[PDB]
Amino acid sequence: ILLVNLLVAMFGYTVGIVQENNDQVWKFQRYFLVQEYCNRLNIPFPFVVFA
Amino acid sequence: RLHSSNKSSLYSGRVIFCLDYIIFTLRLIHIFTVSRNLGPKIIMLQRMLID
Repeated sequence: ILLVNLLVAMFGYTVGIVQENNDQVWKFQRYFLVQEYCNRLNIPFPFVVFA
Repeated sequence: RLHSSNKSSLYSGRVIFCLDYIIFTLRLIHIFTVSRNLGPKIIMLQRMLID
């Protein structure tokens, strides 16, 4: 009871912190997947081994 | 514990050592208050006693 509902409170507060930043952190992380999928001359994946 | 040839005194000595082990192990919390990250949360833990 005590030690689990402490963890519930700490999760609730951390979500309360990082949410107004979390849209920024998501669209900052978006850079990395866009750069790993636009850098390579990519064909479909199964066939990639042929290239 | 030193009262040998008496099973009741020896067993009661071992029960006393077990409860004392509870105390010695719970002291480790207050040992580890010095971290940058464990520290504030151990401090936050002891503000919960009225709830």
